[PDB]
Amino acid sequence: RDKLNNLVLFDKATYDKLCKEVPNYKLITPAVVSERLKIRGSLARAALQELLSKGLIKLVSKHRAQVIYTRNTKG
Amino acid sequence: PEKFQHILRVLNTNIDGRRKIAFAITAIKGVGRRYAHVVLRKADIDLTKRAGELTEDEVERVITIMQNPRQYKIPDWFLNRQKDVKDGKYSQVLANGLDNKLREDLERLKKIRAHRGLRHFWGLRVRGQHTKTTGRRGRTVGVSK
Amino acid sequence: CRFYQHKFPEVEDVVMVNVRSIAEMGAYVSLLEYNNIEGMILLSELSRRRIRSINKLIRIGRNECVVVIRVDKEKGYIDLSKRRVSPEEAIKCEDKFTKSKTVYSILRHVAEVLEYTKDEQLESLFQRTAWVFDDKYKRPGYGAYDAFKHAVSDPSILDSLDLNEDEREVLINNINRRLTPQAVK
Amino acid sequence: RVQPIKLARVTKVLGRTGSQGQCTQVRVEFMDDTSRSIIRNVKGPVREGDVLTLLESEREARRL
Amino acid sequence: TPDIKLFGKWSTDDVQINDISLQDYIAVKEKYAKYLPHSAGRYAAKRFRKAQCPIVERLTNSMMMHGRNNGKKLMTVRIVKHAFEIIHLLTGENPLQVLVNAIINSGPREDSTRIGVRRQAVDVSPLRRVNQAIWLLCTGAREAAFRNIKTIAECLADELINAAKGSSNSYAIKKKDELERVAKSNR
RNA sequence: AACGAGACUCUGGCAUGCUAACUAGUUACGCGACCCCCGAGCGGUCGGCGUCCCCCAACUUCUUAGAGGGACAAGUGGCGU
RNA sequence: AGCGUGUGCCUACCCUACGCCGGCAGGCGCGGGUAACCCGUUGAACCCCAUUCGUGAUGGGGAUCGGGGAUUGCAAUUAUUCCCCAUGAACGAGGAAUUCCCAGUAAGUGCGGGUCAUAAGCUUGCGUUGAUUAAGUCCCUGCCCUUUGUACACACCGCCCG
Repeated sequence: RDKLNNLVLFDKATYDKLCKEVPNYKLITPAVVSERLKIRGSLARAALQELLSKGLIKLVSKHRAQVIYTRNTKG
Repeated sequence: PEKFQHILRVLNTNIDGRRKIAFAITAIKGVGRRYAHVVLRKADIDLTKRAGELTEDEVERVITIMQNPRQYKIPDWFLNRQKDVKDGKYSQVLANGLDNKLREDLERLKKIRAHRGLRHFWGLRVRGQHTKTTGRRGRTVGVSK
Repeated sequence: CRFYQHKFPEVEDVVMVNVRSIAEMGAYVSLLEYNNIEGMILLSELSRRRIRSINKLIRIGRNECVVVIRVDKEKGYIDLSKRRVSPEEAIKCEDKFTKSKTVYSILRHVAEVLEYTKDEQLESLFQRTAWVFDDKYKRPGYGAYDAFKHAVSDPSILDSLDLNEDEREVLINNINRRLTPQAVK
Repeated sequence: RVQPIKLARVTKVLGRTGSQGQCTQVRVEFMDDTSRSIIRNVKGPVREGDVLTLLESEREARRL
Repeated sequence: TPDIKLFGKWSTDDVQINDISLQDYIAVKEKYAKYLPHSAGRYAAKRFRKAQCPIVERLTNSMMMHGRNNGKKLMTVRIVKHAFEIIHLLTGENPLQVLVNAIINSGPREDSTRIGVRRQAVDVSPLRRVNQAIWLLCTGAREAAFRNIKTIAECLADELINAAKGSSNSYAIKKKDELERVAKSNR
């Protein structure tokens, strides 16, 4: 029997990584951000809306149960 | 973030400063989901923030509202002690005060030896339930002699 | 972590294992001398004669001795058998396992030095000294337990290489706390 | 040591076999030589003119 | 003009079936191109009628399964829709090619029948190969999602991508390579 | 030769063909009324929306329910003393 | 959505629109219906669209138990039923065994009728969303027909030896 320990707010070692990792991923989604950065799904939802208003990522699709985002139109 | 304090002590009980404020204060006995929302609504606190994001004067505003509901216009029909049998008051009872209020109620029934007080003393079901087939907590007994 | 030189077991030799579940075609099992890797025993490989119940040949969480009948290196597939194993080979399996569990109980404790943040330190401490102390002797059949017994009677074994003081003392103690009753015979 | 895959076409269905009627018994013709035909047992639903994939061609079976 | 139907967003004409035993049983292209994987058709009424159902609807039927999900077909159409959108971002390829190749790799071609712990090896028919493939990859997607922040739309995409290359990380490839190992010992 | 089986009785799916309805509706207009200009084009004859309202208009597609109709292994290809 | 019920003939009770008072259960006033006419275009649940939570026995689960308020009744304590604040158990897909099912079916989902002064976790009907697997066999448990053997007819759960 085991436990995760996901963060509720950022710190600079993980917030600078959020801004550096943007071009690396073909698929951007709250769950893949959560497991890869060790972040709660509600912080992953909030972080991906900021990058969209900064113009750094493209929204592919939205629905109640599933958002989808991708890299900024090249590569 | 501010790296602020993320565990805090409120009424001789510990609150995790890591849940949403309306679900952190329900760690106090006598404060359910329904009552915690109404207290924060009278206290003028935004429900969107984490419990470690409240300032020192914001927690004192919530604590002073929980202990005196009737002066901040929380209704009488909301409260968990109504016309208390010995002195006729209306209030909400919290923390270690709720333990003692039940402790006094069970002894008050036992002293006059009413049927409720005897069922609580013998350890049986107090409300109307049957006892032939449910609530079993002993051991299997064999038929052999 | 691994207890041995190599990533995967070799064919037609005996390993110590622990049973995790039972299904329609076989039992699923974790190998113990390797890093808990998956393998399976087929229900046809349990006995030479009729089975009255399966639960008294195998049950979950018990340790067991089996041969490896087939391996595929690329996909990581291992097939196991019990019909094959003679009781001398089961005693030999318990000796290999005891000689390995004692050495691992030294190295796992000696690793609690420097930063110790990752299993990288366990694999780095297993390599060099403990690995070169028995890679040379796989065919004769010794393990690093015998090199540690030589290092107890003369530490020149340890002085021949890059070294740590827990790696000296914990190694010596896990022999000497049991060997000091060198009694009358 | 190793042998290749072979493909064969169903030319007739002969009946059903096994303890509960589970397997169809069938005649198949190899697609590399139209003269070569054999009998096989098949687990699923089968129809005339289906193609089977054989992991060994040299084995042949009668009534299990 | 009406001879080409894009299934909302995805073309059928560029798709290929590379195993000649399955071309009759994987329904794609021509009269089997539709706008949505949902019809009220009477496919149960005769023995081989099942083979005329479009393969994306057969995946949609087999997904509305596990007790709490019986009859909920409108929820199950959007799972397939959002899985195909994730497959196109990861691979850059047509989602219908990924589904067809996952079905061609996942169906077992030898198996052993039961006769008394005792078994005998037998051949598997092309209709049972396509039936087995769908059930295995739906089961693989269903077991991985059960306690993870991953949605079932992400798990169904991961399972189809791993099956289309035969990686042995998928549930369907491990189970196929177990059935053919056991049957090879019962010759 | 007799009973059981089957036939028989109720029920489901089809009829723009029949009979005929203010305790069931539709369409249309003498028209009448509210709202919008989005419409060729105006605030209109003409357009859009209505369980908003009369007909001493026409009718039975949708609802009700009486009479009849229809399916027989009847047609075409194989297999069967 | 579809199937139904409605002023009780001794026997004394029915189904409800609309307005006003109350957080709620509920209360007062005033109309229609002995019913294709009134409740009623029977604004049903799952489902559908948007939000919040984040793998934690958790905002999953709701047993157990304290205090207060209405309604039926001649009478409610061994709590009739209903409403409100509080308390917050076991339980992480279940051992040997074992039941039902082949198409608008299984399973999911809610609504009428019966019993009823008060009241379904039962049962008997109705609609709505809607699959996977088979088109076979006599292996297991049984049924039908024929040939055959018998020391059985209380009929194999029979009869009988030291």
